[PDB]
Amino acid sequence: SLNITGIQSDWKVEKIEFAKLTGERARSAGANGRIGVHGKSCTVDIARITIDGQTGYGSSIHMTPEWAEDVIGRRLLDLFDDRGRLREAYRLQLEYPVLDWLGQRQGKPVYDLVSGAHLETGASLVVPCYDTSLYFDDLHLADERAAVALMQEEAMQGYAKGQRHFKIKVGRGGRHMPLWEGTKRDIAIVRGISEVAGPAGKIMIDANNAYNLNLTKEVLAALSDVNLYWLEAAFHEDEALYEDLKEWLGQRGQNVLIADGEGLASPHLIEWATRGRVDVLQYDIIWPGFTHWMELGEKLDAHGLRSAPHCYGNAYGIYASGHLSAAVRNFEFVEYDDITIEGMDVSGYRIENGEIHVPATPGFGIVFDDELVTYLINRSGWSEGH
Ligand SMILES: [Mg+2]
Repeated sequence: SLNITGIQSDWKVEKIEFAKLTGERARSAGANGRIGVHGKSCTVDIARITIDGQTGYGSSIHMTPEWAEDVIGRRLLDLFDDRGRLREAYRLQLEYPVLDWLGQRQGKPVYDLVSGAHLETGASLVVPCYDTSLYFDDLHLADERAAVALMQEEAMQGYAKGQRHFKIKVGRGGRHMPLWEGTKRDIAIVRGISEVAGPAGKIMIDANNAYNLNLTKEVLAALSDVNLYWLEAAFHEDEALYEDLKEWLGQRGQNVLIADGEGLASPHLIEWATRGRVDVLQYDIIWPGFTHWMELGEKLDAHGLRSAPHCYGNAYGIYASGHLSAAVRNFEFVEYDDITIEGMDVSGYRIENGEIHVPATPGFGIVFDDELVTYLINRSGWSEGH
């Protein structure tokens, strides 16, 4: 985990500032199984923390000025418990700015701070990613073949920018199209993208809970000849239904992993996973967060389970996920959305051959525009301390 031996006890939180950054994704995202068009506009809530005269930047949620006021003057060491873990009370609000800060101060990327590695460092961090942007962008098209063509073109847009693996939204028949037609269209689209991605491209499908078990089996059977890497959120997680699905997949010799964990998850999901009903856990990279994921990842690794942190709606989480991978053995993929946030320079990262290359620069390797953030803090955000 985190090594905090070189943190001096005199280093205190001097200032906390907050602002909302805005940008856009490269291509507008349509509906998914459960809700309507997501659009192009993106935001990231950011805090800038100052400790011992140095700044760190990162995602911050659930923080008010009044909360922050109470943290000004506290010693950085006191934010950690006896184990070198950031205390629960500070995680959502400050883990990212604090981790970035530690990286800036020590001149190390976060991945080196959290790997717990013993062997000499220096090797570049290269992490598998997948293109998560394949929404229901075809709904304005009545013709199934036209729809497949459009979705193939979207996959090819990602492919030209280095993407090799793709997560395809399915569930069109749950809400937005008639049940049977939408399910037929899901299948055709998945086939179409498979053809684009080729033999080494991993394909995932995400129903946003719009299926039931029999719809799921109908789709999986139809896609027998297609290699599917995982099935995500087929329906709200249920141990009995997944036990059934797993047995069914086994009898068929169909190798598809079951992935779940986003949103308001069952409190028993991990238990179900340890019993073999779910293979890949997808708690979000912002909530419950990075520190939580370090601990969770250790537990999942211990059970031979896989980690694939959810990230959507927050560009910052992409880069966080990349660093988290160094602390988790069975880390699957960074969930990638192509986003440009104003004031948030992520050019140190690049995508090539289905992997994100994480830079070895300090902290999270993201360079914020200090002056723009200051403007946003003052206009619409807030500041505590000095
Ligand atoms: Mg779920």
